[PDB]
Amino acid sequence: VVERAQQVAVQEQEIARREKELEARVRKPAEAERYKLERLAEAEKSQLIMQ
Amino acid sequence: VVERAQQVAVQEQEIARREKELEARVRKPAEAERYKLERLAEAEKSQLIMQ
Amino acid sequence: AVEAQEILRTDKELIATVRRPAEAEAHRIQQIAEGEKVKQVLLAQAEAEKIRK
Repeated sequence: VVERAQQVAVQEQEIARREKELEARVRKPAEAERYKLERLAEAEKSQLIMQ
Repeated sequence: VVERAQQVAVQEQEIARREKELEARVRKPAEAERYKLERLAEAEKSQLIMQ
Repeated sequence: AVEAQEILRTDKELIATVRRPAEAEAHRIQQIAEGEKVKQVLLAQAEAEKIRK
């Protein structure tokens, strides 16, 4: 009982660890990829219009 | 007779043990899967509408 | 009581395992969809003005 009643606190810390790690490894790369796509698309439009 | 009249108490504890264990291994995973499906479906709708 | 503590532990574990990754996946999909939509709109505008000129 003691083992499990402390593994619950282990998971209580794990939820916030997953919050931070998942944010870092998913949300920020998605934002960076969106910005990259935006800029490359803008460059492609700028090239195509004047060609 | 004594053996069986105490195995009935063993099963009396077993019914509540099955209550708790079955809840943990069925109901909570079902709720989590429902939430996952809800969020993924919402994301798919959000992507499809704007595409 | 062992199983009750297990219920709490598995609730938190399921949260950390599937509940938050689902939200992160939703955010990723909507961000990438925004990027793709902007790219397609810009490409369509470029093609349209190409045709006009």
